[PDB]
Amino acid sequence: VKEKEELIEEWQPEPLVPPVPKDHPALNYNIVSGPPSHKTVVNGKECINFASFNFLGLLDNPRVKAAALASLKKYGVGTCGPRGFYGTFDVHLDLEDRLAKFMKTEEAIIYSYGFATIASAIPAYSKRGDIVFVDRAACFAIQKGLQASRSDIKLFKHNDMADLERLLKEQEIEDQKNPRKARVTRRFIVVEGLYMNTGTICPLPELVKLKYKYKARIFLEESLSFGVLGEHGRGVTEHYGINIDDIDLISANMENALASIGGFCCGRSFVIDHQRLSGQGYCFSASLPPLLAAAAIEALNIMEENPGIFAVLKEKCGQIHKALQGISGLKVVGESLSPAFHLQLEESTGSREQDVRLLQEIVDQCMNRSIALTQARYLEKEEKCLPPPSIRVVVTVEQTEEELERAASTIKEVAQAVL
Amino acid sequence: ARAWKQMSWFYYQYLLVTALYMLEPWERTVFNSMLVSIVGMALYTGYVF
Amino acid sequence: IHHVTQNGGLYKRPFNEAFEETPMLVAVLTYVGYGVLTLFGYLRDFLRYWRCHHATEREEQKDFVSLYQDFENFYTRNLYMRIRDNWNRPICSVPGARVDIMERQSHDYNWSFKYTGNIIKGVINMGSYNYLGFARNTGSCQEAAAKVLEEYGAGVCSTRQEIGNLDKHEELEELVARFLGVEAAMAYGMGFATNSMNIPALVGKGCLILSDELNHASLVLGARLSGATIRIFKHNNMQSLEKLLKDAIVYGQPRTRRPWKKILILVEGIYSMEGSIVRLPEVIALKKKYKAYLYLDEAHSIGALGPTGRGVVEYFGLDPEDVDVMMGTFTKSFGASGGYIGGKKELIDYLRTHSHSAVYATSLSPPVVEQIITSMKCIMGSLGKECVQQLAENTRYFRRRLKEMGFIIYGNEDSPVVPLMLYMPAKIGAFGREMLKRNIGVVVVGFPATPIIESRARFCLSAAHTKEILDTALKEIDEVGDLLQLKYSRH
Amino acid sequence: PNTRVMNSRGIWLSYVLAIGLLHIVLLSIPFVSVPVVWTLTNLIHNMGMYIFLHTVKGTPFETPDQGKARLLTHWEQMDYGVQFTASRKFLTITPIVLYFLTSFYTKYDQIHFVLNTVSLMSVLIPKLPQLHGVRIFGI
Ligand SMILES: *Cc1c(COP(=O)(O)O)cnc(C)c1O
Repeated sequence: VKEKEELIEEWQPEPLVPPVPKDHPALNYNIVSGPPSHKTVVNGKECINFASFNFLGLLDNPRVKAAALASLKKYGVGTCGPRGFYGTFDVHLDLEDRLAKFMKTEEAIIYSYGFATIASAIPAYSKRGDIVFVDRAACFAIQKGLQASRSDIKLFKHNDMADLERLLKEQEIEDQKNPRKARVTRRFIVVEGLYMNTGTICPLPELVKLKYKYKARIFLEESLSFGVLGEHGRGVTEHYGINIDDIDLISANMENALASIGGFCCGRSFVIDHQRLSGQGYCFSASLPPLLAAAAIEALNIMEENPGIFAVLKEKCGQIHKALQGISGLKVVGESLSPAFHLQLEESTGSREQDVRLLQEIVDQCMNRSIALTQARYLEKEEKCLPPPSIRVVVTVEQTEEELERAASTIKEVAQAVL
Repeated sequence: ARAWKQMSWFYYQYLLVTALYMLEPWERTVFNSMLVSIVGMALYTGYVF
Repeated sequence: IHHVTQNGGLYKRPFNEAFEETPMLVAVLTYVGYGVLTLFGYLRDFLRYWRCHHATEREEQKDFVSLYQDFENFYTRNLYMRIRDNWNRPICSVPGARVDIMERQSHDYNWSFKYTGNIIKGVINMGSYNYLGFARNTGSCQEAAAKVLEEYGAGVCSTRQEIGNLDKHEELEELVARFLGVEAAMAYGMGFATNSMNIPALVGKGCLILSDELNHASLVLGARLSGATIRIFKHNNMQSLEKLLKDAIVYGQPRTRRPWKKILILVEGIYSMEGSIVRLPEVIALKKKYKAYLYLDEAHSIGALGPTGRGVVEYFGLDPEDVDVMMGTFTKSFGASGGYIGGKKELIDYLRTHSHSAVYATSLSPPVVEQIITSMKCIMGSLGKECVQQLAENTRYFRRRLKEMGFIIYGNEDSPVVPLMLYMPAKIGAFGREMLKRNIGVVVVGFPATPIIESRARFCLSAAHTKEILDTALKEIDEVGDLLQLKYSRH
Repeated sequence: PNTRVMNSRGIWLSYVLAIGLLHIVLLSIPFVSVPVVWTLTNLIHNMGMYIFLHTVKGTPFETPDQGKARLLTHWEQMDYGVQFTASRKFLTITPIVLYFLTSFYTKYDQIHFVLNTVSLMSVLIPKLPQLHGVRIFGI
């Protein structure tokens, strides 16, 4: 009846934003005045920083700032339009050529954003029928393309061989179960070369030889592993010395250790062409601003003119990872090679919400001692495998070790005081 | 003289409609032959009746 | 007061949009044009059973289950690959009014290209998002970022809830909130990444989303990532809007019949294709009638509508305090990169915590923040707020001008985007080459991003376009529309 | 995008004239007879409407639904699956009219009954709405 529908109209939905504070999490956006350089100043407190990801330190190079300014005076600032519709520049073409040359591979795409370069690459391939094997502690950017591509994710435990082989044999059961359907499966393997959350490195030769045994496809997501792993810094493939053409897709971003904005995916030209048609963030967003691009080409010039910088970072990892172990109340859960530590606490408390607040105090006292650190935030109710609270330690090449060891000393002191 | 030039415009007009334009002239004449021979068979059977 | 017609949608001005239905004889010829083209594709792929050269999947140690569907790549290699010379042309200058274009060509029939050396100069463009004319490497507006560039650098190596949070970021987030006239604002890295990372932080499992037929790839994608029921209503059809909106409350889910948790609406100000403005007061009047929310997208609309252009809200003269969340970008009027979200302070603070992007993605580059600021300063008061009166003059002049020339134009008449209707797929492939011969570069819109009988071309007007720049383009079009007989309209 | 492709404007009018061209092409053949012209054109039409509706599955382009209708042929995916629509019934009435004119021509012969029925049979059998997703031992 007509009027009865009007009776249902007297109804209230939920208010849009929820009652936000649990106890009082406001998380205190930390104002940094000026450049976040090696000598920076946070909230008016001068300090040196240990979460800024310029591992090469190329944010403070005036070679870069002279290069981008030339691009600024002859191109403008932003591209008025997407990459198809008259939005493709010469430096866009020059940078795609350079990354293929730097990686000795065929092609390299450029996405305008460091996050959506792998959230928009994975759903271009796996599409509702294909099986993806995920190492359960990859970053959140990987964890959304897997949600966007409505394909069944099979997780496996972290950095952990032969539990993945447990899954593979289960599909060999299913391969011989319906061989017509197993002709159309085209399953994939997603691995990150150096994990942002654990700071570990995955065994690729134990995975490449594992690939042909079970006929899968490997997507490398070397974001942190890009930049400084090899002798020239081409990632774990230069580090393990294995062939580039074993890997079906290598992703990264030009933000960690390039001090620019955006991401790229390099690889064999059978696949990199395909994202030009269905990248979903490639052909629907603004292209990369050219002064960021010409900055990033010079960053490639500096990385290619001087490969000796990648040597001094590795041993600088080998000292702060050495000369910090043995301290009570916490644990170093990153490897020696990883320049992004995780320094989570052993002997955990109860509620993590308090455990962050206990971890909050150490970071506050350390910033009072002119040593700036982070707290390594996350999204708890979404992340689908969330790590315990750590704090990240990020080393650069412009660290000047005599003051670097000061930081390890002053955190050896103040940690036990809170604990 | 321009009537031979005006005529090629109508042929060029025939290239746009029914999408003969970007049709790789290796393949266009294949369609031109299937255009001629059907009309060429339309005449020979039409003269019968 | 102009129209208060039935839903309480109070109009001040006349509306005057035009969706001329396509002619009968024109439409039939299109399917023949595709019908011959779909015919040779089966011919061509049949010829490829022996071996224009392909990407050639690695044989070396591969040949697993094959990677791509052969059939899903049908239209990209048989209708796209034929005529892909246009909408991909590299330019080598500032995309202002005249644009230096690098010339390229293919003797392999568009399968592999080649730059000769040539730089085709002084090409009037009408396909760039340069409405208020801020794409220039001159003047004091862009000069201010050079001081910022030599000081700060070109990008934080950090995250907003992590270390990277500059004073400029805190300044700009204030600055837009006064510009929009709302409580608080927050900038993001790129305009695509906004909708794909914040809409899932709002709606949840029990929500219902009422989006338009043709939003964007942004707004669909955010609606996919939030697990939430998505329902499509017809384009600017308030009757079809309310019909879904009625049944959304008097029913619930399909499986259970529980009430919905919350519902909201995804609409845009100026739809890019078929450049038209949403019937906004009929939406504000309807969401108050049904307690729905409203997500609005001023990607094209801001800097283009209203006096001293502040989006469609000032263009309808309405209040910013009835739109629950406002989003727009900085690439499409300001000559910058990124986007914002405007809203209530309670909303912004929830999104300063649950963001997907302030907590994972790195933030803006410092100098492009300055390019946003100085551009808004020239708007708020130096090439300033006189150009929006120029563009609306340029809009209204150019919109009547092609309509009386026998062409067919969609959308509202005051909309700066000019959708020009092709219909035949060969007329797509000729027109981009044809205008490029006449020293003008435009944007043609293909088949799958349209319906079948739309296949249009598109013009972006600009305040940087003067009258002589505009009328010279009017002269060139007069020949081509004659040359291709694309004079479809009756009036 | 293959869900509004028969729900477009004048596609019904253009579907007739393709057959109307195909008959006049088949009418002007020398060594043929005016019964087996109609026999031929009811065979070819019902061959096309099987291969272009009930055999090829997916889209010629790329679907942003992550390939939901990758396993679905073109008839199954019209109008997002709602069967009794304004355009599926037009596609079922039309071979029947092509059955009755080929019933009218050939003068109701026995071999022209046999050959022109099983084409009309094998096209309507998949168009049973209760035969939505069942596929006979293949495809
Ligand atoms: C421009 C556009 C986008 C893409 O965002 P940008 O960063 O500006 O490229 C998203 N949504 C709409 C409606 C757009 O027009």
